[PDB]
Amino acid sequence: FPPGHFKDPKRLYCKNGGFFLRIHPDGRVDGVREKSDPHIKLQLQAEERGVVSIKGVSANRYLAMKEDGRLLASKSVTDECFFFERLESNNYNTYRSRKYTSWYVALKRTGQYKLGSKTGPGQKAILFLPMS
Ligand SMILES: CO[C@@H]1O[C@@H](C(=O)O)[C@@H](O[C@H]2O[C@H](CO)[C@@H](O)[C@H](OS(=O)(=O)O)[C@H]2NS(=O)(=O)O)[C@H](O)[C@H]1OS(=O)(=O)O
Repeated sequence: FPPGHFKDPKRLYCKNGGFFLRIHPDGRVDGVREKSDPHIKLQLQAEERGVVSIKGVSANRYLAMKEDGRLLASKSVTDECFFFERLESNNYNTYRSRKYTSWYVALKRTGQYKLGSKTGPGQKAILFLPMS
């Protein structure tokens, strides 16, 4: 990924229903289709080669996957906030937990997050297009 991918804030558009990933100041995570929603502007940070954290800019919190597969957002970049970022077949990205290595960040067609343990590499739910 080129430097601009990290420098410019992104909205993460999920292929599964067209929901943008939304991170809230209370720690909640969900999805919304409205592009002007104030809590869908995210910052991708290169933590290591191929590894990112995902910060909700307004929320001032980082996306975390918990040990039971839930998505929340933390004030600090804990070990639950590191994700392998990978490019898939139609140029959407996936985000796989560095801690729970079989589980992906994902949104259901209902607009709520999909439990990590119910995700998989071939699901539409795990595909996100970073948009400006
Ligand atoms: C092609 O897109 C995937 O498959 C869709 C589908 O099978 O209709 C759709 O899946 C959602 O609806 C189906 C049918 O009701 C559910 O079986 C599925 O739940 S499940 O994955 O837990 O079994 C449900 N997936 S969800 O939206 O992620 O909750 C969906 O557009 C795509 O599903 S996928 O799992 O993201 O690939």
